[PDB]
Amino acid sequence: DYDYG
Amino acid sequence: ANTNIENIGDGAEVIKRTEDVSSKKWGVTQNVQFDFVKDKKYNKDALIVKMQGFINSRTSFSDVKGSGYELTKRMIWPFQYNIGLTTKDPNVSLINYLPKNKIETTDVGQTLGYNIGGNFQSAPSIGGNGSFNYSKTISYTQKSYVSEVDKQNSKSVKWGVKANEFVTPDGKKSAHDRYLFVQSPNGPTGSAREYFAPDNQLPPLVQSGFNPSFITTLSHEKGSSDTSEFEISYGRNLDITYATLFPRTGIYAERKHNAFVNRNFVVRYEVNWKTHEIKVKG
Repeated sequence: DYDYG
Repeated sequence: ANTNIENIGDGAEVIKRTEDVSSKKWGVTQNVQFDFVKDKKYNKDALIVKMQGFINSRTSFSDVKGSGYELTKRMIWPFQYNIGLTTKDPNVSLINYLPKNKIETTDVGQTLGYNIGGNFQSAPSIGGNGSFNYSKTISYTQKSYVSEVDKQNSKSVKWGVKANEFVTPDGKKSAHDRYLFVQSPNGPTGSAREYFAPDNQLPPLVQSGFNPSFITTLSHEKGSSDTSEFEISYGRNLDITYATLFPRTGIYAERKHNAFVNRNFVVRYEVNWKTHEIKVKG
C-alpha cells in the first residue's frame, strides 16, 4: 500500500 | 541426465527442470520451466526457458493526508508489467524469444518448435503442425494491454505488457487519459474507493494482476564452462491517478505517469550445462 493505507 | 526426460527422436532428448520462487514483498511468483535440448547432432547446448507465474497488480485506493488534500484520493495501478531475462556470462547467448514482435490481441498464444540438428522455429499461433521434434507454447490474456519487446539482444530480453485502451461507461478511453478510472463519488461520505471505477469496470490486469507466459532460449557452446548465471525479473511500473472533488466544479483528475518504475522481483539462477541442472542463487 506504499504507507498510504 | 536426470528425472523428467522426454525422448524427442533418435540421438535427442529434452531434460525438464522447474523452479518456483515467490516474493510476498514484491507480490510475485516466478514459476519457471527450464528444458535442456540434448541433441548429438547440434554442437550447442540449448535451454528453453518458459516464464510463467503471477505479478500482483498492486492496485490500491487511498486517502491523501494533509491540509488541502481532504477531498483528494489516490489510485495506484499498474501501467506496465515487466518480464525479462538477462545474462552477463560470455558463455551464453539468447537465440530466440517469444513473443518476438508487438502483439495487441487480448489473447496471446504462440509456439516455439525444435527439429533435430539445431533448428528452432516460432509461430504466432498454437496448433499449427506435428512437424516438430519438440515444442513449447506460451499462452496469456492481456485485456486492454499490449505486449512490446522493450529490449532484445544476444544477452538480454525484456517485454513490457502495457496499458493501451479501456472500455468505460463513456466509451473507449486511452491509457493516457487522465480521467481513466476516475468517477464522481456517490456521497461526500465517499470512501477513497468510490472516487474510482468499480471492480466490474477494471480489467484483470488492473484489478488482480498478470499471469506471464514468455519464452527465451539460452545457447551455450558444448565444451565451454560448465555453468552460467542469469537473472529473471518480473514486476510492474505503477501510475498514480489523483482525483479531487471540488465544491462547485466537480471531479478533477491528475495523473502521475511512471510514478513507481521497475518495482521488480529479480531472481538469479544458475544453469549447469554439464549436469543439466538448475539452481536458485542467493
